[PDB]
Parts: sequence; structure tokens; C-alpha cells
Amino acid sequence: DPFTMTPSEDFVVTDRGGIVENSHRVHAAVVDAKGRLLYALGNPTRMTLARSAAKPAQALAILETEGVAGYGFDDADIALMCASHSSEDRHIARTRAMLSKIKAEEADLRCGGHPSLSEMVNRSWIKQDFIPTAVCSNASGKHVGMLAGARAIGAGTDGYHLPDHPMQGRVKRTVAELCDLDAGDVEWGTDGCNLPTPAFPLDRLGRIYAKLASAADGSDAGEGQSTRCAALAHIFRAMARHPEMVAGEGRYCTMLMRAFDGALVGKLGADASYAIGVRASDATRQLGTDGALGISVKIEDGNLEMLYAVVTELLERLGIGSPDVRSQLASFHHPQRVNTMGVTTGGVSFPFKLRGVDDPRLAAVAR
Amino acid sequence: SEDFVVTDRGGIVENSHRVHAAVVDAKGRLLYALGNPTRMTLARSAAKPAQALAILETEGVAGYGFDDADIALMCASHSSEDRHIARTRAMLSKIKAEEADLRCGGHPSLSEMVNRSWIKQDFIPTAVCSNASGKHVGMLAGARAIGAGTDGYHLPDHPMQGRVKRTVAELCDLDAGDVEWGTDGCNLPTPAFPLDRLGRIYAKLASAADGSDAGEGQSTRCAALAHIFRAMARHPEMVAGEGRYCTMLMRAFDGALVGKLGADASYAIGVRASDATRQLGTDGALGISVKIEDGNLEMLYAVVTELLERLGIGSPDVRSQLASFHHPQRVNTMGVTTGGVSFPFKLRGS
Ligand SMILES: [Cl-]
Repeated sequence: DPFTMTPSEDFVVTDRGGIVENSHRVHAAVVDAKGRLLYALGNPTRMTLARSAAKPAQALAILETEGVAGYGFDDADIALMCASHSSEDRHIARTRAMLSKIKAEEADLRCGGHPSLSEMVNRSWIKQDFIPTAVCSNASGKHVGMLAGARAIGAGTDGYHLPDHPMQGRVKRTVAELCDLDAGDVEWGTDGCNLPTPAFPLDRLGRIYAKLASAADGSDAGEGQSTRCAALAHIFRAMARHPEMVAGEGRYCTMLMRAFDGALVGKLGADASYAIGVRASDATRQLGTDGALGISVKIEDGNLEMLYAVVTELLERLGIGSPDVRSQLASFHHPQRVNTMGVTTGGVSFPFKLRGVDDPRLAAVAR
Repeated sequence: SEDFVVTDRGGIVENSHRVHAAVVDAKGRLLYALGNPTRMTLARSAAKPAQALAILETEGVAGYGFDDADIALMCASHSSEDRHIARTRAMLSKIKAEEADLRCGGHPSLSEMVNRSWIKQDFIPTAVCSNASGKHVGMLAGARAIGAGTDGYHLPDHPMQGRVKRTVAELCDLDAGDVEWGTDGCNLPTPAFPLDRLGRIYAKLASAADGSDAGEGQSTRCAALAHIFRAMARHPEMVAGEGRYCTMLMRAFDGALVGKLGADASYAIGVRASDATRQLGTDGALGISVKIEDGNLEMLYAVVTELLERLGIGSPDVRSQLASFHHPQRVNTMGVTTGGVSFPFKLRGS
């Protein structure tokens, strides 16, 4: 029944010859630069672990730490602080160059190695029995930034990754401030990279990225800015100008940001969250706002392949970009469903309904 | 009906996965359920024992001399270990066939350890490495056995697939039109039917083994089902491989049950009559089928193991061999425990 559809029915679905294979629940929030909710899928206020989608907020805490500007981190360095990188040799090299700028060493890192987020990098590692170490962590840039912050204020580097350290105190305050939430409304776990990681309603993730894009807009216009807005503009610029540092070759975040050529930034969170900050454009205006836009997505069951398909479909439905811009992501949008003999056996479809002509008696129960 | 398995990071919900499950008696009557026990579901590799039945029921196939390990391979989603490839080639030799006659393709190994070995050695898997290579060799065997020709053995209009289609519905006790069909990863037709009927197949496998073991006047079909159960339980390493859930499950239970994975996170178990099954209020064998709605295998194995615990199937000791699947490790790159898995669902009885 098309006239009683509900958020509980917002799915991305795979089929095999028309027969349902898997289905995945979708949550999404589209917010303006003050966080007002414009469009939604599923439960746009789902309490959600941001994971690496929080990294631009953590980078802001680092950049607002007094004395860090003296280290001479450049834009590509800041993009690495914002990264879940593929552990390509260029990311490892930049991590070592950042350690040298702050006079630290790999032994000071409290993140650990892991299989590369790139299958092609990981294939090279397997061929040489290479065991990844702390410096190959996808989060290595954030960790060097955190060491830099710790050294800059005289706190000392041991323990920089623990909640009681002033660097983590700065992070926690900064996250809650960008979300416009009280401390008690942000929850904290421990991340795979061994730092505190926040959880907050999904729409507030979109709000953070709308603030990133809004600051970029104010910077490009030559508006006076607070030190925080200037730094947010710097983070947006770094990510958009060095998207290979934020992920790597063949990675969704890198291909998405290169396709849009400065119009937006986007960032993955583990277990299938995504956030995009969209600069003010004709597209955003047609969606009903005068400023920048934020988009946040969570696939309830954590499937990454579905996340990238859904994010790309959502950009298409919001009219963000052109068909030629978004066609660079066609392989993510409609993932291949081909068997071991080259036969196409199925595909992906998007039975969700953006909400933002319905009878007023149709309840939209966030689910 | 709102039955989930949930992972958390420090008590904070990370992911949740919808679970469907059917526990049936030997005649398929529903005894316990999670979610939607009649969910229309692609059985994928969990259908392979029924495809093995079609092969073994083909006239002339017994003349090839397949043994219980070969039949176990027909029923398998093997890890493509060297020993699976070797048995595949041995089975081709028994029917005087060539790897070039197989119509399945190579794929990255279902064992990441095997796959890593392949990567290190620049190995490109071919048809004989397919996890379903035993099924395809059996299909070639049945095609040759009735003189139908190996050409096109995997196509729906070939009599071997006609036999498979008919056998799947007969075992489900469904009319042909109630089973839907697509194309599998291994390039054969693959069936979809309500989830509880997958449990029904496996209860019939275990029931047949109980009847064989009991000296009961069986048809040739029940005798073949009994043989299929015996081959899987005696050679579980062929059905999956070292470290695989199916192999470890069947080894732990030492003949009391067979279990089989289906791609995109289905699972089927046939349980022979036991103190545990009588405790569940049935005087015969039992079948269990499970589907994780979003396709996550890690959650599948954890749920199945929890389900065996809730049903009292096995002893705590026997199930503890599966502890690493039951509560998956949730540790970060520095050895800190960051989370865990919870099972807020409740079995509903009849
Ligand atoms: Cl260094």
C-alpha cells in the first residue's frame, strides 16, 4: 500500500533473479547548517556510534590546541588526521613525516596495526608476510595529531589516548559542542584504533558536517570568522584538496570527493556510517535551505557495500551533483552481482522513501 | 517476532541483525520459532544435501563407486583446501571426466587462511577449486549415468536439473510452483522456499538416519537420505574444512547431527532423536533452519550456537567447543575488549 509507507520500511535490498536475498534497514538525516531536520530515512535520531566519521571533529580539537600551529602541519597532513586511510606507502610516509615534525617516534603511538582497508594494499602485504605495525594504522594521522596536541600543552605523551588526558578532555568537549549537545547526551566507547569514540543521535553527525561546509562557505566569501569557524574551513579545505589522504585510491571517500571537486566532503565510519557536508549550491537551495547541508547515514546491520550504494542513491534523490559527476560512483551505486561464470544473477534496489502529499493521518514513527 | 542479535561497543548499540528461525519435527510441524519462520528464503548451499539426493537417486550412479567422503563433498561448501581439490579430481577420474567439463567457476576461498596462501603464491582459482565442485562432479555423474551428455548439465532444461527441481519440491512437500528458482554463485539453479521447509529437509535427513540405525523398512529414498546424513557426519571436514563452523559443529556432536551453511547467512541442522529432542516435546528427529535477514555470517554462527544452547541440544561441554563462534571476539588493535554480542530474542513455542 503506497499510502501507508513508514520509516520502518526504509530498506536497501539485494535480490537473486527477483527473489529477495538480504534486506538492510537504512537510517538517514539531511540537516541544514543549524541542524534543522530537512529530510529523513528510518530513524534520523538513532543513537549511533560515529566511529571514524567523528575524525574531522577530533581534528578540530587538535587544531584548536594551543601551540600545534607551530609544528607546520600542512593541508595534506590535516587530511591525514581526518583519514581512515588505506595504509598505502604514501600514508605511512606522511605519518612518519608528521612524527618527525613533532619530534616523536612510532613507539609513542597507542594505535595498532591491522589488515589494510584496501584489498590491493593488503594483497601486497600478504605476498611478503608483512605484519602491520602502529604506523600503518588507518588512524595513524589522528594519533600523531593527538601526540602533537599533548606535547604542545606540556601534558606529556604517555596516556594521550586515555579519557583522563587533557587531549581527550578537549576531544569530548569539542564533539559535544559541535553536536550542540550537553556532555551527558554523548556516549563514549573505545574505538578500534584505541581512542575514545563518541555516540550521539545520527542527525547530529549531519549537523557536524553541515558546520564544516558552512565554514568553508564563509571562508570562500571572505566573511569574518571565529577561530573555530576558520579551523573548520581549514579542515574542509584539507579534506577536499587531499582526498587521497583521507582514504586512498579506489576508496569511496576519495572517489566521491574527487568527483565533486570541492563541492562537498564525505567520510566513512566503521560499521556503515557515512557523513557528507555539502557547500551551499543550487542543489541545496532547491532542497529548501539558504545555506550548507549535512547528510548522515547508518545501515543498521553494518554492511559497507550497502552503505556506499545507499549514500550514492541518496545523493541522486537529493539532486546533489550532476549525473556525470555521480556516474564516477556507478560501481558503488549498483554493485555487481555476477557469479563465478560471469553470469549476472541479481542486483540491488532501494525501497526506501525520503520524507521531508501524505495524509496528515499518516504517522511517521522513527524506526 | 521482533527477534534480533545485537552487537555493542561499551554497552552502546553498534549493529543489530534480524533473525528468523524454524524448529520443526520430522513431519515439518513447527515447534519453535524466531522472527518469521516461513520467510521465503534462498537456501543456497543449504540445499546441497537435496541436490545430492537427486544425484544418488539417478540410475547408474552407484556404478561409479563414490564413497562416503565423495558424497560428503557433493554436500559441501568446502574451503578449497588442497585435500578438497584432490578429492574433486579423484571423483572426476571415477566418472572419466575432465576439469574442462565442470561448469562452475573459481572464487576466493571461503577460508581466509587458504585465500591468503593463494594470494601469497599468485594462485588463480579455477573450476576444480569451486566450493561446490563436489556438487558439480555429481551432476556430471548423473548426466553421464543416464546418457544425457555432459553438455549443458547445469541448465534448467537438462534432465539432471529437471530431476533436481522435482526432488527439492518433493522433500519440501511443496508443489513445483511453490518453489522459486534463480541462478547460484556456482552457476546451477538454486531454490527458494519458506524457511521452515529447509528445516523440514534436515529433519527428514536425521529421521532417515534414525530409521536406518533402527532396522526400519525404508524406501530407497529414505535409505539414500540416511546415507547422506552418514556421509556428512563421518566426513565433516569435506563438508567445510579446518576451522569451519560446519566441521567443528559436526565433530563436536560426533554423529548426533549434521549442519550445513548457506551463503548469505542461512543455516540448517538435522538432529537425530535424543534426550534433548524428547525434552523439546517430540518423539522423533528435529530440523532447525536459520536466516539472518541482512546476510551476516558472523552473527549467523553466534545465533545458531545460542539456539542450540536454548534448545539444550548437546551438553555444555560439547557446545563449548563452539565458544569462539558463540561470542565472537570484540577486541581492538591493542588488545582492549571493546564490545560484545547479545541475544535479546526469545524462542516462541507452539
Ligand atoms: Cl619518524
